[PDB]
Amino acid sequence: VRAAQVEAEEEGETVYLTLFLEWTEPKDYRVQPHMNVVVPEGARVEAGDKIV
Amino acid sequence: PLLTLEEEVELARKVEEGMEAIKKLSEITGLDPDLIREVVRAKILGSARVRHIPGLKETLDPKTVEEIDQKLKSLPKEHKRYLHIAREGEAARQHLIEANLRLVVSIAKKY
DNA sequence: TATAATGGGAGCTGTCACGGATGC
Repeated sequence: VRAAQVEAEEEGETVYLTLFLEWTEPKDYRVQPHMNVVVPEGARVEAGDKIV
Repeated sequence: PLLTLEEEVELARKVEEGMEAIKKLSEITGLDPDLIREVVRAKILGSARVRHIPGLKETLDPKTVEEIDQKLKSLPKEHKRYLHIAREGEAARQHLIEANLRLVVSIAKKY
């Protein structure tokens, strides 16, 4: 996970960091022999696009 | 060599989808589906074999298959995509046949 | 028309002798 932007606020003897983060979470999908992938390597998808 | 369940299902599937694509390409171009199939088959196998087909209403020589292949290549992307589908289906057909050529022997030895 | 099946089987054994085309 990467910190795109970093806003800070001073308050008393501390800072409070409002971090604009960006990061990728994995999910696995098991393929069966009767199935076929419709997507290449490293290809981006959206909500509702067909993988297999 | 013989087909893995995956390789078999894949070649099968591609065949069915190329048949579908020839149907769709007939819908699009208004040409005869059999003529379409023979043209795709011509270019798949090569010029080594092109010959007159009895059901075809037209004599299938390199001149007219070049003409029809050209009028096929003159398609939009989402239509010419069906030409690529049919080509892949023909090649899957030849590979699946040649794969199962040994079943035939094992079956005819009993005849 | 739909479990799944995936490379075959004989062979035939005792002539003799040439000419003429093909390999170390």
